[PDB]
Amino acid sequence: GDTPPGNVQSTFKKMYPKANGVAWSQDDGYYCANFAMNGFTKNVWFNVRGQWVMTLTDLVSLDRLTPTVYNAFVSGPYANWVVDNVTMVEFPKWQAIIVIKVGQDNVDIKYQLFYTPQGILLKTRNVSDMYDILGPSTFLA
Repeated sequence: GDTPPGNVQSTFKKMYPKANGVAWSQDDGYYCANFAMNGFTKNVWFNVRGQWVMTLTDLVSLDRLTPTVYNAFVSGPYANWVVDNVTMVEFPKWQAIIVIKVGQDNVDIKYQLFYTPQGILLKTRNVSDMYDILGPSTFLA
């Protein structure tokens, strides 16, 4: 991967002092650190001032959700869909978002479901033919 700017690396090392195997890239002017920490894959993003802008943690499955978000999922329209991924998205200022990616056995349709921590389904997006679906363009623009 890329070599991050020193100021970005400095902040990252304070957040995640024990991280290893970190793969760095950039998109839309933000820098992303990809790595595993205590059993979970993380993508941690920074701006050019070395300030943390978001962290995305791959929770993988519905068992990792709070009851509140779980209960909302199982009572909503996608309750019986196949869950491909579950991502927790955290920010310095904005409220966290839980992104559940769902599909159906035997068809290629995929949606991202954007839930609040209180279990409100804010919006969904078809991501069947989309790439780069958890970057700055999704959350920071």
